[PDB]
Amino acid sequence: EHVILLNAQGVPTGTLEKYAAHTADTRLHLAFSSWLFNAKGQLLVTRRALSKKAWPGVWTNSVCGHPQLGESNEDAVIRRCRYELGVEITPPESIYPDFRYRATDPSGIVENEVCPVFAARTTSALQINDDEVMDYQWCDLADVLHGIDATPWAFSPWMVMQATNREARKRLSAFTQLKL
Amino acid sequence: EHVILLNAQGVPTGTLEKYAAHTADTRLHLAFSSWLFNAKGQLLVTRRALSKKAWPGVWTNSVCGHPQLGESNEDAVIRRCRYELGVEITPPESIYPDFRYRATDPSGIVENEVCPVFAARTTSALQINDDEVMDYQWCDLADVLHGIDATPWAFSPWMVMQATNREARKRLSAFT
Ligand SMILES: CC(CO)CCOP(=O)(O)OP(=O)(O)O
Ligand SMILES: CC(CO)CCOP(=O)(O)OP(=O)(O)O
Ligand SMILES: [Mg+2]
Ligand SMILES: [Mg+2]
Ligand SMILES: [Mn+2]
Ligand SMILES: [Mn+2]
Repeated sequence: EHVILLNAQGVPTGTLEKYAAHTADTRLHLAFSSWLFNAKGQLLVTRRALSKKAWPGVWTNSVCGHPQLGESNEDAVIRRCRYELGVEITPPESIYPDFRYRATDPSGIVENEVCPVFAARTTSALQINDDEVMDYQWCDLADVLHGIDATPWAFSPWMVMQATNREARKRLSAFTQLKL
Repeated sequence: EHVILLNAQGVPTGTLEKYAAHTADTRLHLAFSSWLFNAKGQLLVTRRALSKKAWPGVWTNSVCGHPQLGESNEDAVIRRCRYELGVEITPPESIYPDFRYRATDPSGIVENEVCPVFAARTTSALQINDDEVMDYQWCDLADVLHGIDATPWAFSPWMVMQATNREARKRLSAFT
């Protein structure tokens, strides 16, 4: 697997082996983040596996990943949901296309990404991959938004940044409607 | 180090080496929980190191541990406070003496404990043992309770149980 490197403007310049890429001095590269809701309108919260190189053991939003060469941001979402969670989804909606973030993890691994955010509905049961996800929970968004406000340090920094974006947050809110 | 095996009543009946004691089938044993506050009244919340056998990388209250045979609960707390956080404290005070719980962690490791709960104030600076703590946060009890109330799954199950016990939350709300 690789990542797509980008420059100052978000323009691709090439690719880089995923592992090799994410270090204490990660260069800019393409990524996605997705927030997934069940028919009931509940938000799927997940917990990164202890084996993840960056932010292991950390609670976060439904699924994050890296688009590969040839792939569309949305295909990546569909792929990753399947690989990490075994789940089928409705077409991802773009809810924060300009999100970009740089951050260091507890052991000093750096993420540095152009990371558009999406939301979608799950259309199948979960088949959790425990090489990627160690725990999960179906919640009401409002509870999750209340948790992030009370103790933001208990969750991934990107989960918090995206959730407090007013425009992304309202899109999240629209997905809490029950859909049959 | 060891844990103290307890029968139906909390009577010690023997010991086990500590690592060997926590499994998918952990037997009932003795433990403590402890909530540490600083002079300003902030609660210290910690994150267990990824190497802990049970609940690695999980957010929980300040210090937790296993008294040895013939060791006072109060001494165990003081001992583990020195050991995991290099911190000196005021005499630990009881906040939930009859708490007991069994639970299972995401990898299937179980804690099964008689675990009386205490509180104290630190009298010196932290000096972290990264064998035990991987992260930590000084914060206001009320926000922590808000988070516990909103997203309990983001915290250790015994922390959640303790802070949702009416009497315990009362006494925790007094150290500030
Ligand atoms: C960590 C972010 C922040 O969006 C994106 C990367 O998600 P990862 O899950 O870490 O990526 P990958 O699934 O490729 O391991
Ligand atoms: C006692 C609980 C629940 O409070 C968990 C056990 O405490 P640990 O911290 O895991 O024990 P120790 O520090 O001795 O490894
Ligand atoms: Mg991922
Ligand atoms: Mg401990
Ligand atoms: Mn990345
Ligand atoms: Mn134990």
